[PDB]
Amino acid sequence: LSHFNPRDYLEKYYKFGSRHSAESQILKHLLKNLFKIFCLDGVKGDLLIDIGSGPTIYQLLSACESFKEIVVTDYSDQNLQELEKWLKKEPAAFDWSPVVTYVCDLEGNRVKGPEKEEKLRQAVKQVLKCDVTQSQPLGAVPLPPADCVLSTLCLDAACPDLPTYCRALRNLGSLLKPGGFLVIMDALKSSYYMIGEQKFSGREAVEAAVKEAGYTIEWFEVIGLFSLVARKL
Amino acid sequence: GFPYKPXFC
Repeated sequence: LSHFNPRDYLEKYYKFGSRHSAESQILKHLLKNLFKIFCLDGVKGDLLIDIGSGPTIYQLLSACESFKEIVVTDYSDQNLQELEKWLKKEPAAFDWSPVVTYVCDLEGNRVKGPEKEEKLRQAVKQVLKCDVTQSQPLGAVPLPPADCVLSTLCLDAACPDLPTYCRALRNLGSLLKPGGFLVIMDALKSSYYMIGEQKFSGREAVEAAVKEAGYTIEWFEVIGLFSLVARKL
Repeated sequence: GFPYKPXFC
């Protein structure tokens, strides 16, 4: 189709070389928002689990300033290998430096790229399979209860049904301590050019889902991209 | 797909 493998996907969309492209603009909004959540709003703790990391690291760049350990996870093993190639500095890993430096810019140019990169590499110790449909999304791997579960652009796409979505939210809860943070970033797609129907139009329905899944909402913001910060009840 | 990730995109 429009990309052949996870690396082709990365080369097509994450090179960050054109400031006015649709991809750069989306990526800047996601990134400003993650900097706000993890650096300004002080969402912080010891263990963060990243759900649907795919082959990308952009969603972890501000987070690694706030969490001691980050576990990266994905349903697709091929996504994880591409990710590992970068973490291990293996040959011909994707070049994340442009996105890395952008984030260093947002954070006030207190650090240059390599130091930031090294801090994320040190934070990441486990690279695991996740299946949001499973009562134990990480299967049989034991992991202490976490202080944060982060899901950027995964849940809406991973769950066709509202009932699937709700169960995933409860499945994710099983990975968290009481009081533990849930950070979702996702899109509420418009009806334009749409074939078939979608979970939401829309703020109210996403909130109800999160609340009824067992969380209290601390904040919800449109960026149709949205960010939501919740705490497990 | 962007900004969905494989294999959703």
